[PDB]
Formats: sequence, C-alpha cells, structure tokens
Amino acid sequence: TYYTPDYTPKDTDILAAFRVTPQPGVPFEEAAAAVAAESSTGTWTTVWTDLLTDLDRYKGRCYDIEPVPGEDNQFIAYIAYPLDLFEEGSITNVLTSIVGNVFGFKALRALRLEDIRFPVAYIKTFQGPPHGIQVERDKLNKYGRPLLGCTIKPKLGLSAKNYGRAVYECLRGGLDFTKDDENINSAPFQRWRDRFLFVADAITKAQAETGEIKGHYLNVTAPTCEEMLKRAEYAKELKQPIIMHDYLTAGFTANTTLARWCRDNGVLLHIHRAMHAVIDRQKNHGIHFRVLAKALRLSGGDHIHTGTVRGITMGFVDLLRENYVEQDKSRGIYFTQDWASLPGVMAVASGGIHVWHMPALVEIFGDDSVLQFGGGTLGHPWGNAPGATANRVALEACVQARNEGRNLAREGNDVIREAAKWSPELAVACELWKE
Amino acid sequence: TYYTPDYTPKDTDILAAFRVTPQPGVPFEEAAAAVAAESSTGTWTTVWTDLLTDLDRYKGRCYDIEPVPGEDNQFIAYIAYPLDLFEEGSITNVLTSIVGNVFGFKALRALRLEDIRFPVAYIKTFQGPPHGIQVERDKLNKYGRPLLGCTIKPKLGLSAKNYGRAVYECLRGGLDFTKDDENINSAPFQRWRDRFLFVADAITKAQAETGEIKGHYLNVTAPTCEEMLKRAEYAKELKQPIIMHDYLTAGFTANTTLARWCRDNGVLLHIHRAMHAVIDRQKNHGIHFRVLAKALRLSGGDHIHTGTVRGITMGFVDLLRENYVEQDKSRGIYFTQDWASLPGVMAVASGGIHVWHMPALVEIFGDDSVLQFGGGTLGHPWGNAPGATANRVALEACVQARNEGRNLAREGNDVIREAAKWSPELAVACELWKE
Amino acid sequence: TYYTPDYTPKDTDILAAFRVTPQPGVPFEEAAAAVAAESSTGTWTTVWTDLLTDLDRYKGRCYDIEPVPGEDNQFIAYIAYPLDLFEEGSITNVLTSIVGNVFGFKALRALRLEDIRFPVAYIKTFQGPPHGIQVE
Amino acid sequence: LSLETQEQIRQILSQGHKITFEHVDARRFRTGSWQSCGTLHIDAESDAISTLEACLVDYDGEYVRMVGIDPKGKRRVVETIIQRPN
Amino acid sequence: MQTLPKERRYETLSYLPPLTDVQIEKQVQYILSQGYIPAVEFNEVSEPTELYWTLWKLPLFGAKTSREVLAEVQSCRSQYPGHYIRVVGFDNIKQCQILSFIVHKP
Amino acid sequence: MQTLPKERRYETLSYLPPLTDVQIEKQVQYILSQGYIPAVEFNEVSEPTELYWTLWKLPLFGAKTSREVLAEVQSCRSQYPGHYIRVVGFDNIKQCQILSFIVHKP
Repeated sequence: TYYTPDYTPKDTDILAAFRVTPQPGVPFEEAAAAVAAESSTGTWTTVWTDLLTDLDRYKGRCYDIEPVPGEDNQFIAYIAYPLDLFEEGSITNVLTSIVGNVFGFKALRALRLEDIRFPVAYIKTFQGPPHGIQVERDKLNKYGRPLLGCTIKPKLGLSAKNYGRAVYECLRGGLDFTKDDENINSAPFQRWRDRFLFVADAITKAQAETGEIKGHYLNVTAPTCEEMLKRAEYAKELKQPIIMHDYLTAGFTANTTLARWCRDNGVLLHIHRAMHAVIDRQKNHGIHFRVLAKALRLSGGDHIHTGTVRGITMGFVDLLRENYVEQDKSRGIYFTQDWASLPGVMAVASGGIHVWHMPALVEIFGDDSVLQFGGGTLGHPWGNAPGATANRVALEACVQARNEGRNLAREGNDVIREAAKWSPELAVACELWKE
Repeated sequence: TYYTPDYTPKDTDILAAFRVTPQPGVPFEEAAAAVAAESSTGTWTTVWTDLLTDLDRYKGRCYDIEPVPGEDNQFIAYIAYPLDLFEEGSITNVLTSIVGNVFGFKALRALRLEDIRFPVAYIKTFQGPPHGIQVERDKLNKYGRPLLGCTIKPKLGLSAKNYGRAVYECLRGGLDFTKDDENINSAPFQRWRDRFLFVADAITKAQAETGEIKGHYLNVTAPTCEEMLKRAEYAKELKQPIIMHDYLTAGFTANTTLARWCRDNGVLLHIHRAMHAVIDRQKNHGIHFRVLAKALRLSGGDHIHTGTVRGITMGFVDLLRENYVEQDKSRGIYFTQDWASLPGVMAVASGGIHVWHMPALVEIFGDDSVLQFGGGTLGHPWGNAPGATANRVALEACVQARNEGRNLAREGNDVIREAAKWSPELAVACELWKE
Repeated sequence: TYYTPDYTPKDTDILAAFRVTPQPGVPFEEAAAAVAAESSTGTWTTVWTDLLTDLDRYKGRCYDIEPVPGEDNQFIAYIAYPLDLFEEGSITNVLTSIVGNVFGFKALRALRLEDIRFPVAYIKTFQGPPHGIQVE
Repeated sequence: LSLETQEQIRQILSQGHKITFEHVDARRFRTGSWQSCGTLHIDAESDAISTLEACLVDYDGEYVRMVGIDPKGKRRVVETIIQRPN
Repeated sequence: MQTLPKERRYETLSYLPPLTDVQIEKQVQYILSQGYIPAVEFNEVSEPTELYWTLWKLPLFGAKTSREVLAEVQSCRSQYPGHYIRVVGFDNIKQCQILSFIVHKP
Repeated sequence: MQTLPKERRYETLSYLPPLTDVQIEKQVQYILSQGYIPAVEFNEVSEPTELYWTLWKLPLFGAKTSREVLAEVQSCRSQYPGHYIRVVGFDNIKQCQILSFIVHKP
C-alpha cells in the first residue's frame, strides 16, 4: 500500500532520486516501499488512529523503479510527496521529513540521495538569494571578466595588524577581493573586533590608490545567534560591502536569520562549503552535492564554492546560474527543475591553481564566476603586490584573446607566453610554477 | 419624521448633495427620507430603545428637494447631519456613517454623491497637509514656474541598475523630478531595497552636475503597515526629499498613519489617484471626484493627480488650492467651503501630453502645479537627456511670454516655433509630435 | 502587438474576464489590446528604453474574444499576465497593476471586471484565513 | 462515448502518451480526490473505448475523466472530465 | 542625433540665452504691475544646498517705476563684480516669493 | 626582486598596454557577433564611487558593422578631448552589461 507503479506525478509535488543497496534476500519492491513510508506517515505496525485521518492524500509513494546498469542489488527509486505536508519557507523541514531516519535502516546496507526536484509553487515561499549575479555586478561596477579573490596564508598565526598589511599589498597589485580562512573565528591570538578594524584601514588605503572598488570577506560564523548578528552590526558600521559564512557547520536555521538580515541591510554574503567532503564523497552512501547546492540557492547566497577541475561539476554549475535547466542523465541531472525568476548564485573556484590553469578555468566556468588563488599569489618570488599583477595580466590576456575569437584549448599556452614578454612580473612566475 | 423642509441649516453641521433616481411608483419625499435615515440612526421598524435616547437631536434630515431640469424621477436631495455623532480626526468614520449602505437600497435604482461641505469646527481636528504649496516651494528653492516630472517606461521590466541609469539621464537634461509607476511595489525582478539604493547614486550625481536640487518619488505603497513604515525608515536614511503613495487602494487608515509619520520627519508625499475611474466615471452612479479631493486635502497630501484637459476640472482645482471658495452651480460646486488657514495641495497634471500642449496647460492650471511627461520625454529621437532639454526650454519660453503680457491662446503656437530656431533639441521634437 | 489570439495560457499565469463596451467606431480588436496594454508595460508611444528590456516575456496579451449574446458593441475579453511582474503576498499590487487606470479610458464608455483566476503558485505566498471554518 | 471523447483518445495515443481513466463520487470531488478504474497506462484506442464503457457503467452517478500520461517518468499532460453525476 | 553638453544651471530663466537689459525691465515691470515687492540679493558662490543669499540694502517698499530697481542692480554690479546677483519679488498676502532669476555672473 | 609601482587603474583591459585601433575593432566585432547592443559613454573624472557616466547620443540599436561604432568614438574624442570615454554592450535577454572598457584618457 506504499508501492504503486501506476501513479503519475503532479506538478505541485516534490520528487526524489535514491540509489538503493538492499540486504541480500530483500526484494526490490519492499525496500523501496520502506524508505517511501519511513520518511512520511510511516509506522512499523497498523495503528487505529490512521482511520480518522485520510492516509491516501498525504502519503509519499514509489511510482518508478529503474535497475542500475552493471550492478547487482542496485537500482534507482522515484518517490512522490504531496505538497501540503511541508512547512513554508524552511529548508529545515524538507531536509527533516525526507532524509531523517530512512538512513540507518536494517533492510538496507547503503543509501544515497542523488537529486531533488522543487515544484515552482514551493519555490515562491522563500526569499532565495539576497541579490544574485546581475544585482552583485551592479553594486561593484565590474563587467566582462571573471572576478579575482585571495586567501591569506597562513590560516592561524598572524596578528590583527600583520593580517591588515598582508591584505593591503594584495588588493594594491589589482585583486578584486581578499578572504578570511574557514577556521579563523575569535581565536585568542587575534580577536574578531581588532581584525575587523585593521582590514577597514587597508581597504580605504588601496581604494584611494588604484581607483577601483575593493572588498574583503569578513568571516561572521559565530557559536550563538546573538554574537553572529552583533559582529555583523559592526561590519555594516565600517561600511563593508561583503561578509561570509559557513552554512553546513553553523546549520540551515543560523544561515536563514542571517540572509533575511542581509537582504534587510544590502550586504553581499559569501558562503564557504566547509565539511562537504564527509557526506558527498562516497558514490554508494550520502547525499550528492547538487541537492545541497539547490538547498543553498533557496536558503539564499550570492557566492558558493563549487570545487576545481568534470561532466558532473558542470551539471550543478549550470543548475545554480540558469533560470531553466533540462533533464540530462549523462550530466548527472534526473529531473526538470524550473526556477521562478529567482536570481542566480555566482560560482567560486578555489583550491590549488596557478597562472598556467588560467586558460582552462575562463573557458569552462565562463564569465560569471570568481577565481580565487590561495597559494598562487603570496608565494610569488617578488611578494604579494607583484604576485597579484601576475594573475591580473594573465586573466585579461585570455579574456581579450577569447573575444577576438581564439580557441583557448589550442592557443592556451600561447597567450600566457606572449603576455610574459612586456611584463616583468609574469616572466618570474612562468619560471617558478612550471608545467 | 425624517423629511422636514422647514429646517434651516446651522454652521456646525455637515451638508451633502445626492443625485437620486428612484424606482417607478416611489414618491420624491419617501426615497429622500430613506437615505437621510439609513445613513444615521435609521431602522426599518420602530424599536423601544429609541425612547431612552434623544432621537430629535442626533438625526440627519432632508430640508430641501430640487428637481433636476430635463430629467424624470431625477432630483437633488439636501440632508443635514448634526456635528456630534462623528469621531474626531478620522475620514474613515465620515465616509462610513454617510455613504455606508444607503447605496444598494431596493427603493432606488441609481444614487450619486455630488458634493460634501465641512463646517470649520470639524476641519480643525485634522492635521491636513504635512507641508502645503508655500512650504514645499521653500524646501526645493523653485519660484516663478510650474515644476516638471517624468514617469520611467516601461512600467515593469527594467533591472534595479537599468532603472538607476534611465532616471540619471532625465534629471541631467533638466527635469525637476522622476517618478515610479503605480503598480511597481516589490516585484521579483527588482526588489524595492535595490531600486532604493541605485536611484540614490543617480540623484547625488546629477545634483553635483547641473547644480540644482533634484528629486524622485519612491513608491512606498506596501501590503502591511510594518513594511510601509520600514521602507520609509530607509528613504529617510538615504536623505530623500520625496516619496509617494496610492491612498484609494491602500485605504484611508494606511494613508493616515503615514502622513502623521511624514510631518514627524519632514518628507514631502506625492499621492497617485490609482483606481479613481471605477467610482467617479458614471454621471448617474458613484461619488464625484471633488468629494474625494476634499477627503485627500484633510487626510493630508502635498501633491495630487487632477487629470489632463473642463468647467468641472477647474471647479475642484481652485477648491484644493484656494483658502476660500464660493458656491458656483455651473462650475459644479453646490456648497460654500471655508478652509481654516489649512495649506493648499499642488495640482499634478499627467497622462499623454507633448511640447504642443505646453501653451494650453500653463494658462489653465497657472503657476502652482506639476506638469509630468510619461511618454513625451523618453520617446525623443535623440534619447532622455535631449528630450528633457526639449520640454524645459518650451516651458521657460511660455512663462517669459506670459509675464511680458502675451495671450498664450492666440500666440501659443507662435512662441513654441520662435524658440525652435536657436535650440536644436526642440527642432527634432516639433517635427515628430505634430498636430 | 498586444492582440495575439493563437496564445495558449500557462498554469503559472493570472487570467481575467472583462465585460467591454467600446465607443462607436472602435473595432473589437483595438479596445481589447488597449486594456491588455494600459494595465501592464503599456505606453501611448514607442519609447527607446523598450529595446534594453525583454518586452515579449513580461507583456499581458488578449488571447480570446467572445461576443456577448443579444448585445451590440458588448463582448468578453480574456487577457493573460505572466506571474513574475507582481510582488509576493500583497493584494495591493495585483489590484494596482490590473484595474489601475484601464478604467476611464477615452476609447470605451463602460468597463466591468467579471472574474479573476489565481494560479496555485501565487496562492502559496499569502497567509490567507487566520483560522478557517474547521478551526473556528 | 461521444465524438469529443474518441478524438481526445486518438489525440492522446497519437502523442505516444498512455490513457488512464479516473472516477469520483460528488462528495470527494470537493477535495479533488479521484481514483484509477480499470487498466492504467492505455496505449491503444480500443482498450480506451472498452474500459471507458466499463467505467461509465461501473461508476454511473459519479464523475469519470480521461488522463493522457507521457510514459517518460509518468508525467500528467492533459486532463478532461467525460462523465458528470446526474 | 546629438549628445547634451554638461552645463551648471541657475534656477529660473537660465536655459534661455542670457537676458538683455530690456528683457530685465519687462520682468520687473510684471512684479510692480501685480503689486509684489521687488528686492536685490547677492552671494559669492552659487550652490544647491545654501538657500539664503546676502540681502542688498532693503526691499524697495516704495517702487513706482521699473527703472529705480535697474539703478539698484547696476550700483551692486559695480560694488561686487565677482559676485552672483539675483532679483526676487516678495508677496505680502500669501507669504512666499513669486519670482527668482539671476542677472549678473562673477 | 622588484617593488610594484603605484598606478591608477581603469576597470577591464587596463593592465594590458594601451589598445591599438585594430584591437578596438575586434572587441566591438565580438559585441555585434553575440547580438548585444554597443554604446558610447563619456565622463569628466574617473572615480570608484560614481557608477553613472554621461551617455553619448543613443545606444546604436541598428549596428550592422563594427566601423559605425568606431566613427561614433572619434567624433566624441574630437568634441571632448579632456574627457574619459568608454564603450559598453547592453544585453536585452539577461538585462545586464557584458563588457565595459576605457578607450580615450583626457
């Protein structure tokens, strides 16, 4: 009474794709009816209270089973959940109802949520991104090109003043942004309020110098919800265009009250994807990143870490930027998702890239993305200021070559070496980070 | 006991003029006594509780019946209401007591309120306009001439930034004001807070350029009373001299708490007359606009849309501006209204006018009015900045000609054409919008 | 460019029924395209700013005309408005955008809104009744 | 079985879609709670007209309606009420 | 098509070509004809934020002809060549300025 | 080792050596090829705080070849030599500027 194949999904309904590995001697029908039941109005026994409420209308049910090719006791399950049973404008409930305790079931060894479709009716209740891509470019006055960020190294050690100067030299060369590390909060060695005051002196300095709008992501992530709002009251007070938060670690409810506040005040929020690798790593167990990416877009967020490069990564990148995306099973997308005019989230590329990966990342990610160099700028032979001008000239070279109409897959190593002739700073960096 | 012709109206009494069309077989006396009763202490039966309260003192009564010339079962009814029974400083009550459910009476097919007189004693309880004309000219430093506004087209479509630039080019040419459309609220495509931030950048830009005080009406109209006040907290914060509201659609109580707030903070309020045409259109049924114009002046409002041209329109225009206005039946005014030092409201003329209607509108409306060009400025062959300079030079030509002592009815086409000789921008616009 | 009969209404769209009485000498097509225009992204002249925003996507359009039986210059107009252009959880906007100043148009003597359909997607944004019958 | 019924039957099955017919008594129609009757995912005209006359008679005095189902994921394309209660 | 040049503008009657001394006489004739009180004002710098200029002598309460206001204009122009000067018209019934236009630039 | 000199920079394509009139032609060819609307903008002073420049004529809605955009560039260069000028490209589907680069310095 949970497994019903004949059922045809409605438009106002949330649909999910589960990769199921049952215990041997367990049929393909019963283990499918058990996760469809245990997520929504499911109980191990028949109880008398089920005859007063209408169970047929509310119940989630499995309508389609597809066996995974070249895999034994491995098949894809399609379950449909009526729209009414979830609360309005809360990721916390949709997360809680579906993927609650269907995991760690005795009937099955391994379980993995692959994808999740949102009907448009449900999409409307949320705020979504406080700004989006189109809005964000307009506040910063930057067009044509991918935006350039920088992570200060080392992660923990520097004083509040030393942090303030290491940030000053980087934006001076010609970086758009600078970034705080994901584990710096209110460490004893540098308190947050001191770090917040010295970074304020270095942005105004390099702003009046180069003559461009500069920024720095001020990590706001705090243990309690008072502290978080109170730290943010101070960033608004020093006229900071951007701050940043880790959503997975603080929780969805922490991330929610923030985004409402951020739309209230017109500050752009960066989101780091800290602690992602423990859930989405295993191909048999966990939840796929694309589910969490949607959940982020809906919670709200102007930027998001996507990870560096392939067929799978462009699946959930075009899923966060485009208004309408089509079902493509090879890419990794199981359902047709339609966003109701909701603004797009900008892709952030960070983690071990130098001036030779420069042709590869402008072509794949395109124009609406942020390129972030942790080790690639500071570790320049000549310091932070020459290391910045190195990465700036190398981006602008590939963007000019692309417009005129050159393939950057073919002439990728060619444009970097021409540019290396008239600029001294790129000649010493081409030498160091070789092939 | 409701129809008493011998009655002579007192000074502390509110008087009303109704155009009545009875059902055939209904005398002229009973249908007049029925609308005089059903608005105030009226019941279909004799009840016992009427012998404890003094009915004679409180009751409204019809004192004069005038048959409409050239009309069968059509006559003007004059009813007088004692001053005591209405609550103090509330349009909501006066609207509720009189024109409540006397409409949709079975005894009569059609009913129309023509006019409404306010005794001076009742007028004193209200705040009225937060500033008025004299006050408003003094904050903006503009004398001699009618003021020039612009409506951005299209109504819904543009991004928050594109709106910001389309407003920048218009005030640069030399318009006084720019204006938001009556249906733009918090649409998904541009959120209010983003629109509020970009318009702030473009005003400060064109202020430091041309060297004049510039403004833009920021539509504040919101679904709830918290949101409305909270959006306005933000407009005060960016130092905006003007905002605007639709009073009919939001209701009189919404419009009231606002006006109190606006006098508290020294912000000038524009009022759009959206949804007027459904009530005041029919000559047999509804309420005449002059009643609603009075109701606005008392509620409060620094500007008001009067509509483009004739004998009727100048009736309720001189009624909103003048301190003392006399009874004129040909003009359309039934009663002697006397305002107790209450400041005047400035006339706003908007809806389908070009540079050739320029002579006609300065003469009829006079000096204390706002002339607004929706389609006439943007649709210029050369863009928004030349289209603005076109309408500016055409106004200043007619104002100079008027002072020297030329009739603008005879020499109206003449002054527009001799101005077209030394300015290139008016020569291409004279070409386009012809006769 | 406002009157398009071939158009088939979507599910996420607000639809309206108007009883129209035009001024004599006014065709049945132009007075229908005029109330479909003047309520949403409508202007009496062609302006240059319309070539930067995508007008085709946002515009409300009349897809069906039905003549009223036993009535001369009286017909029912069916206009479809894309979902995006209204603000969320506010009657104030939907009332303002549609029945704003399409009334008191010179091209037509009398005008009456008969009915209004809400797509389910739009209905979800509101609180609606604080309790309802069952609760009460 | 009207001329409108068999053209829609033919229009549904000319798309490659499958037909499902559903009934409802007057009371549960309030809440839009219909159910399947006969054989689901019908892919030919004669199976459609046979179980249509089975369900017109099996649930006479109830609503009956025909569904056009795209077999790709079982997506509901077109819904039309054939029979209404007396 | 033509692009609109950047110009610093000066309130009323600034978009019209600079006024001849005859055009000046007709506009002040209009002030005395309506019965308003014409006066002369000067300031060093012209900005949208400041709303009070330095008053020249008194409002000429006893003004019969438009030539007595022109002679007050030339004596101030002579005294302050490097000042902005404008002529205003006070009304005494409605308590407001009717006309405000700039005659001499530094 | 070398210390980085202090330079005032001008948004996109300013770290590359000043553009030749052929490199100018290839970048506007890319604007008309993708189907976007190329336009000319000028301003007196270049600062990070101001985000609206004075628009030159109209956006050229009817642009077939990249040479018609170059002739509009040289006529503004001739009119205002002591102005900052840049060419932008409006998109009509996504409602946003794709490209913004500075061609002439005062």
